Amino acid sequence: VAIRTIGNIMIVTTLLQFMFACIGVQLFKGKFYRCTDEAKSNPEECRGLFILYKDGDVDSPVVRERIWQNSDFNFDNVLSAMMALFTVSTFEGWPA
Amino acid sequence: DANFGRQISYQHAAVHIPTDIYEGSTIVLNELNWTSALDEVFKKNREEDPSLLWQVFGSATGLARYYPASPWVKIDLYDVRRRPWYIQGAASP
Ligand SMILES: *[C@@H]1O[C@H](CO)[C@@H](O[C@@H]2O[C@H](CO)[C@@H](O[C@@H]3O[C@H](CO)[C@@H](O)[C@H](O)[C@H]3NC(C)=O)[C@H](O)[C@H]2NC(C)=O)[C@H](O)[C@H]1NC(C)=O
Ligand SMILES: *[C@@H]1O[C@H](CO)[C@@H](O)[C@H](O)[C@H]1NC(C)=O
Repeated sequence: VAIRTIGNIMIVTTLLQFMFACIGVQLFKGKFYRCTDEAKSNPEECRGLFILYKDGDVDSPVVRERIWQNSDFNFDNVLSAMMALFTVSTFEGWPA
Repeated sequence: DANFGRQISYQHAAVHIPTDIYEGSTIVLNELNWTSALDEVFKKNREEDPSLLWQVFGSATGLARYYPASPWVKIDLYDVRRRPWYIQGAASP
């Protein structure tokens, strides 16, 4: 019986979340990609291997491969935008 | 063979590419073609003087092609563009 009390609000909040998801899709469509090393901007330059320095020390390098990765919570489409906005509304990981 | 601490081959010329440089890119691949014409003149240079040591071309793209072919020598941090012999021929004091 309690559950039916919010038959209206629970609809308007879903509608607003959908609208904000669409706006976020328009704003951040595909802009969350990045390369493994923070020196290559294009996906064409993010290929092969690169030298990574552990803990910022220039004397301790390691060889790693660079991958053009995408953010786990992106805005590529409407479903991903809804998932990201839900995580934001839960107030967890929203600063990142 | 002798007069060389390692195993070599006079059939062609080895190519060294730095770790931080991706082979197969358009810049590298184009440089990797027209430098293949150096193999014949590498052999021609060595025919008159069989006592000739490493002959190397250090390109501005990063790759170094040397003759005779021999394997490269822990991670690799060699860049031909930072070598003292490359730097003096790049500019003046
Ligand atoms: C850059 O790469 C190109 C392709 O990998 C090379 O171009 C090819 O060179 C071949 C041999 O030099 C050519 O083969 C012969 O070319 C002559 C013309 O000079 C003709 O008799 C025939 O086209 C051919 N003969 C055969 C196959 O019996 C290729 O035609 C030529 N082009 C291709 C394969 O598209 C370039 O030489 C190379 N650049 C450098 C500097 O080495
Ligand atoms: C190379 O140098 C030697 C002297 O060291 C000289 O006799 C010779 O003519 C030169 N040229 C060739 C092709 O050997």
